Amino acid sequence: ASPFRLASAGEISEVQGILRTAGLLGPEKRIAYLGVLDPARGAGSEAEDRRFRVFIHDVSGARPQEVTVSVTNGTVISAVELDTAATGELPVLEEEFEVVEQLLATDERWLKALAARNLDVSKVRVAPLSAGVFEYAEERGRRILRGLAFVQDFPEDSAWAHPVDGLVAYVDVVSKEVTRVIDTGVFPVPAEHGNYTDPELTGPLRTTQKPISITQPEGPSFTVTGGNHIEWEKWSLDVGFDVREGVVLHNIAFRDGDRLRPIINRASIAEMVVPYGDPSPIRSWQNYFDTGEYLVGQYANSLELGCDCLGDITYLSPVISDAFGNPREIRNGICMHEEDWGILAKHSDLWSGINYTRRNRRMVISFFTTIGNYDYGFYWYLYLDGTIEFEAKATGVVFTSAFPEGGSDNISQLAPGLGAPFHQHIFSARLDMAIDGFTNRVEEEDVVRQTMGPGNERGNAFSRKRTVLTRESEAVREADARTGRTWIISNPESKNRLNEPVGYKLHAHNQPTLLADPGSSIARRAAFATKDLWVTRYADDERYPTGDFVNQHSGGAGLPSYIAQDRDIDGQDIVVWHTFGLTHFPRVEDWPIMPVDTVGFKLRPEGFFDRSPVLDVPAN
Amino acid sequence: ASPFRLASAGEISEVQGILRTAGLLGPEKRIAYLGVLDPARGAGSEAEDRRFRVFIHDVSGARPQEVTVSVTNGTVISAVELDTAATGELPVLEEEFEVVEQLLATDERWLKALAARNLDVSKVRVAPLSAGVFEYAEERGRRILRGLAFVQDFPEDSAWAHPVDGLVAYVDVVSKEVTRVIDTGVFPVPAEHGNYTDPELTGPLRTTQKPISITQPEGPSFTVTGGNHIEWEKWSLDVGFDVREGVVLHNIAFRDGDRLRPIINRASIAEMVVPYGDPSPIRSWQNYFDTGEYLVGQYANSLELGCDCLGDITYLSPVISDAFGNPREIRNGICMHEEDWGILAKHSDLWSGINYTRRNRRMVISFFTTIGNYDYGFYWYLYLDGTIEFEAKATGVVFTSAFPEGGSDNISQLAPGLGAPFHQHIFSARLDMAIDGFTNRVEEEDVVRQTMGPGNERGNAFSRKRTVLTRESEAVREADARTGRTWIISNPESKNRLNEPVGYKLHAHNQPTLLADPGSSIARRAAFATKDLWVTRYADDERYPTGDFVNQHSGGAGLPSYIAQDRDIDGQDIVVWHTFGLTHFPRVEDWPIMPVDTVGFKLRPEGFFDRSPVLDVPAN
Ligand code: R9A
Ligand code: R9A
Ligand SMILES: [Cu+2]
Ligand SMILES: [Cu+2]
Ligand code: NA
Ligand code: NA
Repeated sequence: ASPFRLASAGEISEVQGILRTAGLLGPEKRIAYLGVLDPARGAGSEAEDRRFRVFIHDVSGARPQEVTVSVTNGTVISAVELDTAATGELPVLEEEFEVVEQLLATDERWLKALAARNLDVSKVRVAPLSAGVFEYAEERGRRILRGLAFVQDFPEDSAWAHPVDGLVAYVDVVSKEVTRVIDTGVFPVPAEHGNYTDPELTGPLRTTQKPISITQPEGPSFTVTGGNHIEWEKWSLDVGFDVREGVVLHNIAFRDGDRLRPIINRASIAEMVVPYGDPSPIRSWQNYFDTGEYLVGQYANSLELGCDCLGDITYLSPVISDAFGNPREIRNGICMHEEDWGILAKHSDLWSGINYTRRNRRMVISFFTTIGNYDYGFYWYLYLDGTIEFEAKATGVVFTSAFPEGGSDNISQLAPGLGAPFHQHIFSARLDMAIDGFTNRVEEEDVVRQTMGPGNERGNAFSRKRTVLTRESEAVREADARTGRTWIISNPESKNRLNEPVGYKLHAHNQPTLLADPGSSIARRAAFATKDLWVTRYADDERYPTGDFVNQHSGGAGLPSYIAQDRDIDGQDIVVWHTFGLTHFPRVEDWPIMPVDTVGFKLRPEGFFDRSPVLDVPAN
Repeated sequence: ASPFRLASAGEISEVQGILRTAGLLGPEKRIAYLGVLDPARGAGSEAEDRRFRVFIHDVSGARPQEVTVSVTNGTVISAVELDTAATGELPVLEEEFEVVEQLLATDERWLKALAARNLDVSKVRVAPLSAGVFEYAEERGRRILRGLAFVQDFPEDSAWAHPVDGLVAYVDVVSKEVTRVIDTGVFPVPAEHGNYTDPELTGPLRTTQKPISITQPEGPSFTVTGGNHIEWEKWSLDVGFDVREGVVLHNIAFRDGDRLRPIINRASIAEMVVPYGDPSPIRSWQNYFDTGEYLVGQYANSLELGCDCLGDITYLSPVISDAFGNPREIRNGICMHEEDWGILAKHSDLWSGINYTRRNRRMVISFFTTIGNYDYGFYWYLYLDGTIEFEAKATGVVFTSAFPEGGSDNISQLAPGLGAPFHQHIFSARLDMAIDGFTNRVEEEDVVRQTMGPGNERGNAFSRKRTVLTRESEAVREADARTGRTWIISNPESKNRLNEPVGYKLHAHNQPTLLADPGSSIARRAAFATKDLWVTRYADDERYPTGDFVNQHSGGAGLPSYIAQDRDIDGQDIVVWHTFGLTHFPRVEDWPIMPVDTVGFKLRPEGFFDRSPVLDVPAN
């Protein structure tokens, strides 16, 4: 009966039914996004109203609509026609992916370009890539994808080994017209294959790995009820799933004695962007908002046992809508398991004679998605000691180009003639905080060095300072690793036994933020990515740091517009938005398939508890 | 037959025998340090000469000696009398620990101080703490320990809950005299117990944790030969152990096809210091060089199976000397196991139809040591993909004080009246590099932002720059997290298939370095801790960043003196010294026993290999 339960197949077909009955889902309509809305604040008292939000595209060229449906009541709550030139195009549709290659294959300009390179059109794959917003005035209000070409020598060949540089095309996927074909000159198409299952390249497979077996003879220590409610080692939460954000955690709380204490109301990765740093006009427009433009949840992998997820795994199989409003299950799309995490606490005391050791564990909730060449794992971790962590695991195949004769300041060489343009992968975690409830505030904490002198005659003292962020105008913050900067979210009305406000401290990795010039299109479209930490006052319509419609949408929406309201955040219902990412200068070791690299953040209790919360963990 | 084999009990008793025969180890002599020396450069050609270095203390007050013995040849190579006022006192002896409490228990000043606080002397434990170098001229050339008092209410009580603030004593442990007793005034001795095995404090232990079983039905994938030579998944190394440094890795190399390629010649934690940031005269002298002053290897725990180390564990049991030169085994003092490390690489390709997933693993080599209240785990990790990592796990019981009425800028409150002074734990990793051999150099790599303009019209380009550190005077470097600063160690004479020098990139955590005023005693004694990265030219006598004798030793030795030589490091046999640490403002959650916190660093291949080194890893 939980209002935070996953969407069921039945609910999706019912949204379809309601939209049809209302005249909003005829044969020319396509669902570009569909997801359940979270309950309103204070809704617990009233009965359930399961509401769904839908973006409806029209293949005949009519204006799309944003629609909210009550599936409980069988009604349309609201429907509004969108002006996409103003507020943004709808997310890329799965069905549009094939269209770029298909249209290009009979375009005379494209064919001339392929013929100049002696490339068989039947062997040329075209990546359907988001277009962004640049200088092409004809694209405003049109659904455009840009195409970069890669040669596939045979059906099982990795096309990424054979980029066709110097060539890019722009296509209108609604009118089905090729708008531009740009050919800046021929580059050699790299010839070596990148087939990482071919014995010629791998050599003989290792026979040296002996089995590791991880089992739980009594089953897992967590329970799942109501489909998605998890209880594990004092933690309580609901695991949601949304086609845009992927796995979303709701109602993260910790049972401290007899009281269920909220910590985070909602945690998600609300955006991720991959800006490229190659100034070639073939790629200088490239910025993939995997979450906002493509919808990472839609491409979640079905995860195989003993392969993607090892141990005693409990799976969830979230349901999403296809383009027509029919439910589609992502079988085994979410993994849940607990795992050992080494030593938790240890002391061998000389005076008491007591030797004490306890083991740590973490609950893991994850999914893996594939967006073209990229594959990303999204992992949430809950630890015995109250720590909450996120980790992103980046792998897949690097996006390639030619490697220029004479080298490049913006591209690395992977193989003979084969380049990998420099890029970043930058995430935004949206943390709707509820430290002991909704009345929260954020302080920035810096280490403070002290001068040798009176009060500090030996020059050993050091301290720290905390600055409360009182209003949104003061809440756009940068990292300072040198001063050990962190941010504490506390509840000023909830004190621990030592009369101090309870809190959690956010520890960032302090990786570089968005590198692009601040006057670039990407600095405006991904403004969030220019600063490490933002704090807003909660509002129901402030969901994504880039706004609701990212595809081909200029600046104007998202975090910079939210904070202009300059609202009170000092003891209020607030949301922390943390930017973190990887800056990738690809190495030869990343080719032909990339070993995982990671980035993330964590939050640790900071006077939240009255003493260690793991004193009751048993030995051995 | 390996010259890198662990010291045997037989070798230690033979050093004892040689020293005795030579007249250097009579009844008043005590061994304060004993360890095997590494083979000289180019020694492989010649037959083994196992040499041991020994620091010999004299309990009658005679000058100590530094002695080198050839155990192979049964000879004393060299013996030199030390002037400790100049070059430093010998490491603290285990036998001196009890002496501080014992002497103080019949000192009238100490007894007066305890009586003023109504404390039974039989219940007062005294910590034997390193003294450092301050303003007390009488201490120069004398072996001093300082004592801080903690009340133990009964034999099994945790004394750390009951610090006796406002009181400190200084003791000469050779002449066995109390030099000073300082009483700045009474503070309340905190009364709450910190007994983390007492059911009153823990409450009922959890019954919710179900077993996790980790087994290897065919045994481990690594082999051990010659006692300490490890071969695992293309890696090759020797696991050494030294009473000062603890676990030391030698000859880390990777088998790439048919060639065994060196990476690191020697890896160790060559120092660790814990500076305290409380300006109270009771603690303002407190800086524990756990490695240099106490010898972390000497206090390595015997690690219990399924408790400290989980899985299919192979143990080593290193042998050290006691104070008289008799061998003592640390049973199960080193853990070795491999463990699963999630996904290694993954891609689901739309064009080829090939779905590919591979699992990662790491080899773990660790030990755990206890120094008073502190317990530290030292972990070395080798990954399938060529990554090398170190991690330190800090736990134990926090060092306590009174919490002042009216608060403190330098102490946090843990419990009523109970304080925890702010401090850091700072490590120095000494990495004697051998990237494809000994001809190495280091570059500092920064991300480079680019301005929108000609050549970069869209303002998206970014790049990087590398600066070769050519001489030691230019090789003292600081972190810059904002610019993504790393350091690459390469071999300029060994190129990969793309004609680029092979390399490894060091990724630091960029935590704060030493906070103390640069004119303090600790900034001089722990000068290494003020900068993130140092590079020296290799020399056999440059072992520790603080020199050979740290105890009561001023500046004058260590890294600052080594780099003054301004030697060539551009394509030479070099050593990287990386400073990294934790800055600890204790939280209520750290009490009464601290959950593990971590810090470390890693090195990843950077064009070392000609493509991914894990293409030959099998499925499932
Ligand atoms: C942003 N960037 C840089 C980017 C760069 C490049 C691309 C891009 O776009 C985003 C892509 C989203 C993630 C990536 C796409 C998201 C998933 C959508 C999906 C699918 C898609 C595309 C396919 C395909 C598929 N299949 Ru498949 N197959 C073949 C050829 C092309 N298939 C589909 C339709 C018709 C025929 C087939 C077919 C025929 C024989 C063998 C395999 N297939 N298929 C069918 C049945 C069972 C299993 C499969 C299967 C299994 C693995 C791979 C392909 N197919 C399943 C699901 C973005
Ligand atoms: C730098 N800082 C901040 C610092 C702060 C505070 C202290 C300090 O100093 C560094 C300490 C080094 C690590 C810390 C010290 C390094 C280890 C040296 C060791 C031992 C040491 C001190 C003991 C003791 C010991 N024992 Ru234990 N015992 C009792 C009382 C005090 N013992 C030793 C001698 C005589 C009698 C006993 C005895 C009697 C009954 C029960 C237990 N003991 N002992 C004996 C046999 C078997 C097992 C034990 C045993 C097991 C656990 C704890 C104690 N004993 C074993 C090893 C440094
Ligand atoms: Cu990347
Ligand atoms: Cu600490
Ligand atoms: Na909130
Ligand atoms: Na070297």
